[PDB]
Amino acid sequence: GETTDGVYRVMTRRLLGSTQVGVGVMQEGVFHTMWHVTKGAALRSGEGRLDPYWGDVKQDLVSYCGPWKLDAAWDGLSEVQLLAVPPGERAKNIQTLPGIFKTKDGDIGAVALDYPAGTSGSPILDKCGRVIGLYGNGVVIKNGSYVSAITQGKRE
Amino acid sequence: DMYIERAGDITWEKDAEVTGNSPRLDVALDESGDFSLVE
Ligand SMILES: NCc1cc(Cl)cc(C(=O)Nc2cccc(-c3nn[nH]n3)c2)c1
Repeated sequence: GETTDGVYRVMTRRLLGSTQVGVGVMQEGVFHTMWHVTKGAALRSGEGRLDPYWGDVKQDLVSYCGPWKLDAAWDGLSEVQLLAVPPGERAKNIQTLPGIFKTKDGDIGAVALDYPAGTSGSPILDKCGRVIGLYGNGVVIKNGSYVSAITQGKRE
Repeated sequence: DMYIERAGDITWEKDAEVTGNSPRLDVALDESGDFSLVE
């Protein structure tokens, strides 16, 4: 299968035609996506197979072929880019200044950009091109709009 | 049966379209991984 670093669409042929259920990041031989995209199922890459390695429903994250590799963090001050990969549309960078999710266990960066559900797993980057988290798990605020957490895993 | 297809490189684009606001929201995260607003 294709193991070159980069952003990938996650597709299924179970429904009508070929449907994009999400997106993920290939880095250092490991595929990273959100748990709600695959539900922890195996993935195909050409003629090859990718098996889940680590996952956690509460964090809404999953890694394939190896442990979670992404460890960059938002600096709390700078604008970032969502590399949105929407269903049936070209990958496109959107720059934004994150807001904050304030929780009882600490603060998390949040991006107030609204894309179709099939865009879940698109990476959010810092100015160095490092993935600081994945887009797609958030909340609907008092205007019908969407705000996603910047969801990042832990590198063991 | 799910499959992956490459969509691009991961790079910062100089002079990309800049949009979106920066809301500060009080939120709760449950055991099922769902975020909700705290009011
Ligand atoms: N258009 C707003 C928007 C954008 C994006 Cl990128 C994602 C969503 C969304 O629904 N995310 C989500 C989070 C957690 C569980 C699930 C889910 N569970 N099962 N099937 N999906 C789905 C919504």
